[PDB]
Amino acid sequence: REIITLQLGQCGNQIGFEFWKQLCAEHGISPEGIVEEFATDRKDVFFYQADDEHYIPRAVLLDLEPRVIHSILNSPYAKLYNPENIYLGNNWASGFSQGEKIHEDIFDIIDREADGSDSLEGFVLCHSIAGGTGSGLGSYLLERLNDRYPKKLVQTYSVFPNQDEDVVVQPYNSLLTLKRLTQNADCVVVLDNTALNRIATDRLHIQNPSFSQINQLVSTIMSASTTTLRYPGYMNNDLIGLIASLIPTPRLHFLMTGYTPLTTDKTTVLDVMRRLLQPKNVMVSTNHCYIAILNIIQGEVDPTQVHKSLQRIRERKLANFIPWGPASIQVALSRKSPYLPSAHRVSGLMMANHTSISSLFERTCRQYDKLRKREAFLEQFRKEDMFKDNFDEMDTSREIVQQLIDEYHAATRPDYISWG
Amino acid sequence: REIITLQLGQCGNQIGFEFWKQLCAEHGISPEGIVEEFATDRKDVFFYQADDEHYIPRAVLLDLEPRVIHSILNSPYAKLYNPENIYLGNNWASGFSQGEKIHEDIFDIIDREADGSDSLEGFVLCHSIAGGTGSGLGSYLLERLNDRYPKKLVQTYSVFPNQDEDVVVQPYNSLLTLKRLTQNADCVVVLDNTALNRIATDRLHIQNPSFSQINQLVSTIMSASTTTLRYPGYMNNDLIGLIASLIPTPRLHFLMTGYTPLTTDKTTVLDVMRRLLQPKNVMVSTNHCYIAILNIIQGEVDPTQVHKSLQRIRERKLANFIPWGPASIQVALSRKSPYLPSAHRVSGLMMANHTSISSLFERTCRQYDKLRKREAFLEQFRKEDMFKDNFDEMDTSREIVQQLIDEYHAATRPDYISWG
Amino acid sequence: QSLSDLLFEKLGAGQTPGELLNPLVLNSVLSKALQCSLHGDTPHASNLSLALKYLPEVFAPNAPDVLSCLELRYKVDWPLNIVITEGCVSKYSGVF
Amino acid sequence: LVSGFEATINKFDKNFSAHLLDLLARLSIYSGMASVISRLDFNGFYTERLERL
Ligand SMILES: Nc1nc2c(ncn2[C@@H]2O[C@H](COP(=O)(O)OP(=O)(O)O)[C@@H](O)[C@H]2O)c(=O)[nH]1
Ligand SMILES: Nc1nc2c(ncn2[C@@H]2O[C@H](COP(=O)(O)OP(=O)(O)O)[C@@H](O)[C@H]2O)c(=O)[nH]1
Repeated sequence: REIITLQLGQCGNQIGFEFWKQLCAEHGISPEGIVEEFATDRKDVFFYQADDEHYIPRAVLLDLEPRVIHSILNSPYAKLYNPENIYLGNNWASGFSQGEKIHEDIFDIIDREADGSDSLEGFVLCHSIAGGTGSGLGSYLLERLNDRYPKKLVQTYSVFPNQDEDVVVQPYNSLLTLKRLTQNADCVVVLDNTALNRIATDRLHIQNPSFSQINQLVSTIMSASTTTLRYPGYMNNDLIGLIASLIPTPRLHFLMTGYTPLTTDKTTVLDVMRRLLQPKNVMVSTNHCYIAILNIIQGEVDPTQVHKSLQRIRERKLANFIPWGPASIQVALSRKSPYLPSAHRVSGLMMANHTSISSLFERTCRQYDKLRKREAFLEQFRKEDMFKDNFDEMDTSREIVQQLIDEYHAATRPDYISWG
Repeated sequence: REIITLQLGQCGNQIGFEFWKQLCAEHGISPEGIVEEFATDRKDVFFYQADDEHYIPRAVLLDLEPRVIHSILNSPYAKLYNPENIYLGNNWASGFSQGEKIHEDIFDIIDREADGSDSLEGFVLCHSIAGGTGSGLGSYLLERLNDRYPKKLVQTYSVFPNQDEDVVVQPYNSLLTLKRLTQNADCVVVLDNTALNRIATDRLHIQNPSFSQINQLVSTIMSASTTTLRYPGYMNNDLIGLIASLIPTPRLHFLMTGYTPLTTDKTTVLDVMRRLLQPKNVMVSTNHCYIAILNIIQGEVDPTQVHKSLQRIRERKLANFIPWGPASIQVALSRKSPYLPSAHRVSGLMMANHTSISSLFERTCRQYDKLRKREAFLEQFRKEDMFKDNFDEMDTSREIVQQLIDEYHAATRPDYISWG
Repeated sequence: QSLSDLLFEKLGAGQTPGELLNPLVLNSVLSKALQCSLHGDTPHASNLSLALKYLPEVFAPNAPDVLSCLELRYKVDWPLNIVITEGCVSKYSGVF
Repeated sequence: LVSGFEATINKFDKNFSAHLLDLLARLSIYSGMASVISRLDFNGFYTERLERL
């Protein structure tokens, strides 16, 4: 079934704008939305088919008090995305309240696309955590979607924000988002601003314009995570089959990301596989262990190398994991596209369930716990107090995320057979 | 037999003026009605033949309190339509009374053409519902025609008016027109001002001059609805032969429209069919379902593709009839004309009996019911009161249209075998 | 996934006494599967047939079709009839 | 019209249906060629009345 992407918030709208542009050039598409003449791939899932080959992405763009939003509209690709479905604070509470009054028109825009498609399998959100308007509005829309569309499976390309710690309420906003995400997301793929900023400092000298350049890094991961779905394959063609292996227990649905070519701008599989297990290529910042690992390689890979390669990574043990889940690394292979350059034709990515990401969740919980005692930034803005007089959703969120922090470490232990 | 079109009222006279002009260029005719030197079609039905190839269509132009009709006369096409048959309020009652005094001279103008033709099969009215002068005069002339030609059949290109709701008596005028139209019209083809205005906003930026541009949209549908008759074919070479499939029960004789390329300014048959069933291509604004669907395609269509196209549509189920009968999508095919542009080499239209149109009838019945209680606009004009002191034709109309509203929903039910 | 999918709903759902072996349903699903594959509609898609060999008395508990004899049959042209031997395509069926 | 017309119609309706189901059944036995039966009930009206044997 076709996938509908609910890109929301200024930050989320920036990475959806680029992700669709990335699949414009990668696929046989043009800024008008029509196919290029020069142009064997499965464009049905991601791109709606118009009568005159105007393959329009099924993007849902949500904006709130737009000013810099108009920049997406003044672009050569404005015609490419024309489902004609765009509808008009820095606080999590401020975003949640604004979403509630406009919920029905934004929800009808969801319906239109659902009716238009032959079918709808999942809602992929370009979510921004502690995103000012992006968070709060995104949590609320996350709660409505599961109730209305229980059958579908949701994913979140959460850009978890770590900038070395401006938002003084950033921990409070993030704390609330996770309680909803844990509760109302079937899957989440985690990314980190600092981890990518550190990569940007590593591969390039770019430091001050970190957000503009890092957009390309988030994009390469995003296009890559779905390339097996976008291009024809003998296995995991459906999104669901892919999702099951990466998330073995429902609560632990957060996925770590890595790219074998930190710089993609021959190499045998035995090599490309080993790079994913080096921490310099990872993009995320008591014993600790992965729960299950998966990898997808691109290009005309030599296959015999993989049997040697898979048995080879095994002797290397570069990846240390002994979870409750069996955790064999899974090997996938896909075709690099026939439009984009063949430089570094072989290039890989890995998506894995790792207990280390628990540490990133605890750090915002640490900032929040410190901030909660001080009550330095309760906002006490009338919106914040009137929306939350008890201020007990933050405590409800704190116990739910602490259960998550606890569950992760329970995964490390030998007995996750018992309740976690 | 030749078809005589009784275009009446300023709005109706505007769409007949254009429809005849549209078949002027489409057929081999100049603005003086002369056979074009540059020029395989059956012109006998729509165009009378003069000895010097003067193709004067059998148009009957009725002008009441003329203003627009003065402009039709100052046109290059004034010579093209010269049967020399044009004869001299905003209330339905005001129009009906004016028609009654001049009924015999307008009726002799009908006779002249009937005598002149080898034969006469149907009277096609460019009717305007709640058209001020156009309604009331049109209802009365609708009643006289059936009595005089009991064997003959009457069609109505009703431009049902929906402008988001100026006429304060618009619901009252429309209410009366339908009662006459339900019992005294063999067929009716429904169009909607708002539905077309929404299409105008969609395909173009035109908003303020909605009436002038929408005339072209009503015309393309009108020329197209007759192209199977105007050009010879294996099947559907008689009006009546075509009318039977579209109207299965006499009461439900209202037909919905659609055009696969609203932007007509290659495509396989499988594509042009699927595009049409989508609701953006439709031009009309409890379970609900079609009673029987039909489609006609004019372009470079492969013959064997169409029988495969029907199978593909059956699988897509984009629309399901689910009626009491064997109603099936019916594929029909015609020749696009030479001389005029062949853009959208393949381009289609659909005429269908749909229970959704009941909703549009109920909305004017809703405005009227609300208006009837208030009695805000009883007119009480002496014409209105003297013509209708009891004001019980409106109630007679209300029960007849309510029977129609009821019959439609009965069609949706599993038992229309029982009385509806 | 599709040819197997429609059949599975029916096989598990019921029609277990070879009511899923109606030549009509078998052909209907096959054409449906071929059309909906999206890899393509080709002169190559011709010679594709959905068929059965051993006849099931009834489908068993768990609807295993553990050896369900549904044989995909492929016709071969005269010259390549020599290149592709009947025994050879007999083997091809096994993986299916 | 209420009774005498209905009396003529019911016998013809049964006879036409009998001459119609026997025909579609005797056409269903044969193996484009089957596009005949698929098109005749494109909605699924009288999708199946009597399963033969
Ligand atoms: N990855 C990425 N993150 C961004 C970018 N711009 C802003 N952000 C993140 O967006 C978050 C704040 O959201 P904000 O821009 O305030 O949303 P707003 O309230 O709509 O302005 C911060 O956590 C930033 O890390 C960008 O270009 N790339
Ligand atoms: N489709 C279409 N409808 C029109 C146009 N002009 C007027 N109408 C319709 O005509 C109706 C009113 O008729 P009117 O023009 O008042 O007739 P008059 O009494 O002769 O002026 C309204 O319901 C309009 O929707 C036109 O150019 N196109």
